[PDB]
Amino acid sequence: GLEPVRRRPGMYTDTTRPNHLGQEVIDNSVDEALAGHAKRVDVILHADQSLEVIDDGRGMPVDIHPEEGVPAVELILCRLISVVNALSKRVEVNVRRDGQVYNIAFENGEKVQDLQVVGTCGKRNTGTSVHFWPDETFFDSPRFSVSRLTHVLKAKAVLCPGVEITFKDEINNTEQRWCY
Ligand SMILES: CCNC(=O)Nc1nc2c(C(C)=O)cc(-c3cccnc3)cc2[nH]1
Repeated sequence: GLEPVRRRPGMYTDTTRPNHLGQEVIDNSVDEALAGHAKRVDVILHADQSLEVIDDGRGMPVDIHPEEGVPAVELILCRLISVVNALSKRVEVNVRRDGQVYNIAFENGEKVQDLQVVGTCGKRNTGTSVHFWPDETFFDSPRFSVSRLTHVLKAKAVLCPGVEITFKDEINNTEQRWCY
């Protein structure tokens, strides 16, 4: 369950700010890049202080695996990036795989929208988007530190030469691009 994360968030993340939540989502995108599948990772800091991370990798698995009765993506989000889900007022996950666009959404660590096919796309159009709204009640400050995000993303870009990383800050109206 995710209740224990909500009871003691500081046992699971840096509760100073939601930056570490951001890093966890970023790490998963970067992993797809390191695995050789993603060529671009975009991060967007929205005006409402929610963070959105998108990669053009293979897309999180949406199928139901033998043994499991629930879509892989749901397990990934709910089975203890599940910490991000636990500590967010809302999380929206969208996946492009197999020429279909899939959506699923959570609030307060609980699913509020079943995995649903909501569109179609090119066969080569693949990737994962995670957009989350941290619950301010778990953090000393709800504000993402922009400098900390930039240090992190510069660090990831150098770790993955050839992968493009972008950061769009819709609060301060800047965009940065790295590609080493
Ligand atoms: C915005 C965060 N990005 C992200 O989570 N990307 C991403 N995350 C994943 C994962 C998991 C487990 O998180 C698995 C596969 C994957 C692995 C094997 C075959 N097909 C897809 C692909 C992925 N791509």
